[PDB]
Amino acid sequence: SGFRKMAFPSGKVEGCMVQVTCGTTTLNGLWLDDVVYCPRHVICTSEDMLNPNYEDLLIRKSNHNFLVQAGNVQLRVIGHSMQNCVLKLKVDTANPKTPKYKFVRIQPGQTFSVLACYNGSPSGVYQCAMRPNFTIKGSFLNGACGSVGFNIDYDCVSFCYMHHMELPTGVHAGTDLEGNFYGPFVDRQTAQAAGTDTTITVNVLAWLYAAVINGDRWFLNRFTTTLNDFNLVAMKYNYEPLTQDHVDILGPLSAQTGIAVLDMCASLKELLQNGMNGRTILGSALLEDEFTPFDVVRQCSGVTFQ
Amino acid sequence: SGFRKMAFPSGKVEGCMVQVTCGTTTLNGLWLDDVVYCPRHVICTSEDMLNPNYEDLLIRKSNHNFLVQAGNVQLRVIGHSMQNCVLKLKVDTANPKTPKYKFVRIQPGQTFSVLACYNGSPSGVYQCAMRPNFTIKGSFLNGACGSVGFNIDYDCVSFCYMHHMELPTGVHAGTDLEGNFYGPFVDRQTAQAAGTDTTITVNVLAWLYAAVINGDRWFLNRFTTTLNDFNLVAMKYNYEPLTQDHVDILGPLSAQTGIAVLDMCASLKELLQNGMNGRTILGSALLEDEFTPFDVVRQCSGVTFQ
Ligand SMILES: *[C@](O)(C(=O)N1CCC1)[C@H](C[C@@H]1CCNC1=O)NC(=O)[C@@H]1[C@@H]2[C@H](CN1C(=O)[C@@H](NC(=O)C(F)(F)F)C(C)(C)C)C2(C)C
Ligand SMILES: *[C@](O)(C(=O)N1CCC1)[C@H](C[C@@H]1CCNC1=O)NC(=O)[C@@H]1[C@@H]2[C@H](CN1C(=O)[C@@H](NC(=O)C(F)(F)F)C(C)(C)C)C2(C)C
Ligand SMILES: [Cl-]
Repeated sequence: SGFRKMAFPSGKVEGCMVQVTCGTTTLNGLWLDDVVYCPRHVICTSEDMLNPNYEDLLIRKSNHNFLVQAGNVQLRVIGHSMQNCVLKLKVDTANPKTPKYKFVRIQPGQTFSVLACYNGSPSGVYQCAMRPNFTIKGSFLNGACGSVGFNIDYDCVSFCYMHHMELPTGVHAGTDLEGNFYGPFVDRQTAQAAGTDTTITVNVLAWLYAAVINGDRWFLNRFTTTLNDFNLVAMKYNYEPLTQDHVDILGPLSAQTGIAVLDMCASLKELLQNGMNGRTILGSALLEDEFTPFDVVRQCSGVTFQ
Repeated sequence: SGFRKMAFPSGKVEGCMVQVTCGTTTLNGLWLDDVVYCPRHVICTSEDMLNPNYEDLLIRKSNHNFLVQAGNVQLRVIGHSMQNCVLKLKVDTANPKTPKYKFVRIQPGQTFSVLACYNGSPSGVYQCAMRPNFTIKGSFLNGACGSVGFNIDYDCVSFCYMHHMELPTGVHAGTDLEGNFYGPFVDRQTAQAAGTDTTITVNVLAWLYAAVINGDRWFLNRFTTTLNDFNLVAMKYNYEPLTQDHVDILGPLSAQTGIAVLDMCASLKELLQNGMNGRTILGSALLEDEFTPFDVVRQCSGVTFQ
């Protein structure tokens, strides 16, 4: 029993983290086989960043201008290119600790673990969601750029995020490992704001199933609703629409608990309209929307990774 | 910016996790040099556990009765002994991935990362506090016994917890790595309950400093209090007393923000007496007491580990 915000074990990713220095700019890189991936603004000075011509700044750089260190070992850069907002430094050594891996672009609503790094060294690991507005609620100081987010499937590390920037309200924005930004953000120091966020409804229902599984059942009412009459109430409280796909994804938790998805929707509708009257669910006084149906199953069934 | 419940990178501990089977009981072990440490109730059947004579059950076991696997490799047990509630299995292979390490018994109030494991395989990592009542608010299913909690200091893994049991209310109890229980718990299936818990005051103040650092300042009032007049109010709300030691430990955060500890105590006193009137601090609608002053500094200054 118990329910915690739980990250993936970080060991497979720790073995891939390096320090990339270009002039006076240092940040983190990801060393997979004989390539180091980092944010392309490693090639900027802190004033270049107002409006940089990246293609131009890169022209002016030789392989030796990039200092890549993996612990006390310097790796020799023998090639360099730009793929969207990500630099690729071909190095002369294949990473012996390269795990089995994939590059994935995740969808809004999906979670991942962030391995926060400074100077190519891991600081800590936490779990995040890709928000409907394509931000994450991260913890990153100056130096964390190039930190990555990932999922583990048994032996396979699925890289989905590389950290680039911090937006007003202290939320974070970055790229997939092909260097395309999540959401409309650009890698330049200008006025950018997150769209208004929404609550990830399917995730709140998954968390309510987690509460039932752990014995926290006070909020279950005796009613049902139609999908249509749920999504009208949801809309008022800035909850994203629940789709039939979402209902199908909640199938396992619904079957395990014997509570129909539309019955749980009836309980969430009452919580949204009446609030929690000072009660908690799984220790929390606010509805949680950063656990996916898969995250709930993993934690409440003990799925492991090699 | 941002503030997250952040675990230590788990890679150093992942390399030490093994599966220990004795008959029909499987759980996790910690492989350091040529010793595997596990909970001693690996030697019980699920009915032995009502009231086991451990010294007796162990007499009856030969080295070959313990099946230790590290991935697809079987490790040969060549010796076995009991140290309090922990088994030590001497194996014929020193763990090549043994990190630099220590066994520490932590104090109530201190945090650590748990690497939750099933069948010697890591499931996930999360951060916990040793509660004043010597429980942790963990996430553990059947199979998680032998999972460990740890701190990393740069290169050194400080092992402080090994998981044994689950108490009423879904909280967790276990031992240091010398096999002595935290709190009054015994490794037998009987009626045991956690003492009433208290809130870790020094940790709530550290979290309030984290909020100020991140720009969440609405709760700062214009008043001060004496330590004595704070600890009287604290007592009503089941907060532990704040000591001068606690005040000294909050020194760095106080200096960084320019808010005297006794001024922050004045702000916490008002929050306890008036509640939060539906406002949040760092995204939270309840006061958080599972971040130490050190945890706040680490996260808000970017301390890393090799
Ligand atoms: C990242 O570059 C880094 O860690 N570095 C060490 C040297 C470079 C850094 C991470 C940021 C800093 C504070 N917290 C973080 O996570 N990213 C940037 O500084 C980022 C680079 C410039 C401007 N960046 C920003 O993050 C800025 N944001 C914005 O302009 C905006 F969000 F408002 F749009 C600032 C610094 C204002 C937060 C570029 C985007 C190329
Ligand atoms: C642990 O043994 C384990 O993971 N195993 C796989 C085979 C053994 C297990 C972990 C528990 C189970 C549910 N969640 C957990 O974290 N620990 C025990 O089962 C533990 C063993 C017996 C009885 N144990 C208990 O945890 C029980 N608790 C209590 O009796 C008490 F807390 F109320 F006191 C139960 C099973 C009721 C939760 C011993 C303490 C030796
Ligand atoms: Cl909360």
